[PDB]
Amino acid sequence: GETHEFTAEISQLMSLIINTVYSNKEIFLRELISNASDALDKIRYQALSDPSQLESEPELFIRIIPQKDQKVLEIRDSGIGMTKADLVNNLGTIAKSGTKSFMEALSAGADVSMIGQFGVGFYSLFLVADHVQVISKHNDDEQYVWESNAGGKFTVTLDETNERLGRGTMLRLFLKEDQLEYLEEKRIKEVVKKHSEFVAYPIQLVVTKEVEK
Ligand SMILES: CC1(C)CC(=O)c2c(C(F)(F)F)nn(-c3ccc(C(N)=O)c(N[C@H]4CC[C@H](O)CC4)c3)c2C1
Repeated sequence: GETHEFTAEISQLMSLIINTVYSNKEIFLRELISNASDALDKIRYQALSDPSQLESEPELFIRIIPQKDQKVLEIRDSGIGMTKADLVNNLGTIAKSGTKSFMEALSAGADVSMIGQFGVGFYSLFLVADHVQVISKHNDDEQYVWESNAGGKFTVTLDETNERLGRGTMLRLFLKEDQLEYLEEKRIKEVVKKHSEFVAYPIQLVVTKEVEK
């Protein structure tokens, strides 16, 4: 049940995004699907040389699950997944190398929407969410949960409370009260159709409806 501290660049970064009055917040969703697609690219690459890598979850998919009652939006994929080392280290130093670059770009006039070219698009989720849990399962490890309140610290804990993923990652975004449109099927459909034409993988949406009886 370990606590860790964000680097000063990432804490700076998270503070910008969570407090930004940036209007086009729907790009948060394009960015998380791009993280997902890359993770699926990666297991697909490995499974080419070692097809047993897919046995943990033979289906390759992205899945969006609005949880209206909890005001949480979940984003799941069957990509490579992340080990405990990956989560504790926030993927290491090379992955976040562009954080300062990106922040310098924003000072010069850049659109928050180019965050993904600096390799840190994950943190765009704080445009719409004030809290996040990241559940992940890598073939080389057990299942873990990373969690952040958008503060200086985050936690990583062995996963003994969530559905088994088999392989891959699920994000649960605790939506800011001004962003609940993104629990809506129509809104979610608008945004995926807009920004995700060239994602090679099926993008599934899970919508809960009452049976008129
Ligand atoms: C570790 C984090 C909790 C905090 C973090 O810092 C971070 C970042 C970073 F900013 F570093 F780029 N990116 N990022 C993230 C978030 C979802 C995923 C996915 N849905 O799989 C992901 N996939 C990578 C995993 C590694 C493989 O090489 C390729 C596929 C990465 C995270 C999640």
